[PDB]
This record gives sequence, C-alpha cells and structure tokens, in this order.
Amino acid sequence: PVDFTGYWKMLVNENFEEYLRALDVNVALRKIANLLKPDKEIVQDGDHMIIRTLSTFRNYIMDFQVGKEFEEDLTGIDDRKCMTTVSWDGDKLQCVQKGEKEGRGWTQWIEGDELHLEMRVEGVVCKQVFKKVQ
Ligand SMILES: CC1=C(/C=C/C(C)=C/C=C/C(C)=C/CO)C(C)(C)CCC1
Repeated sequence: PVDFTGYWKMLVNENFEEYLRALDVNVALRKIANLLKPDKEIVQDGDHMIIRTLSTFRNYIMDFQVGKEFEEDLTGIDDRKCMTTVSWDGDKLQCVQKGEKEGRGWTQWIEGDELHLEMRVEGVVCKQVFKKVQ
C-alpha cells in the first residue's frame, strides 16, 4: 500500500466539538480541546504503524499492526477500551473501534500531498486535514 510516515501539521479540523461531545467529554476538557491543533507524527514499516497524535496539552499514541485486532486504551480521550481493527482498503486505512459507542471508527488516507482523516462516532463526522511542512 502507501507510506504514511511523516510529521504532519494540522490545517483543517471540522466538527471536533460535536465528536467530543458524542464521546461524553466534559465541558472543561472540551474547552481546552477546542483550542488545540493536534498534529500527526507517523512512523510506518509495512503493516507496523505508530500514529502519535500530538498536542501541547496531551498526546494520544496508537501502535498497531494493520489487519490485527487489538485492545485499544483510549485514556486521555474518553478513557474507554475498544476492540479495534485497522485494515487496508487499497491505500486507505479503515479503523473500526468496537465498544460502547456505535459507529465509532475512522478512515485515513493521502490525497496528493495532504493527509486526510475522517473520525466517526454515532453518526457524527469530524474532518481533519494535515500537511507536511515543505
Ligand atoms: C480530546 C482530546 C484529544 C483527542 C485525540 C483524538 C480524538 C485522537 C484521534 C486519533 C486518531 C483517530 C489517530 C489515527 O489517526 C487529545 C488526546 C489530542 C488531547 C486531549 C483531548
């Protein structure tokens, strides 16, 4: 497939508040989250991927094998646990996070020189777009 490795800076973040509200994040944390601009630092070797979502407040780290289900600990976000699987769909990554909230997951892909991420939960869609600094 494709190599997502890079330090990607956020350009776009649409509907993040609604996405966090659907995860039951409290108003205090939503307030500070509202002014963050999380970046993505990704290192990949084939199906082995580390995706670090980096902000000045808190980071969220994923470390997984594409195609292999794992127990995802969402401490720092909503502090839930999911049965999560990230899969290749051509050159896109499709993530399903099974657990309390229905329809939770995300899709990540590169379009030209932009990293696109669509995060989903209970019918809410949050759109994020990132670019490396040339
Ligand atoms: C609310 C909240 C945050 C949410 C991070 C999320 C929702 C990351 C999702 C990452 C994905 C889907 C990576 C695969 O690209 C972070 C922890 C930044 C700071 C503390 C507040």
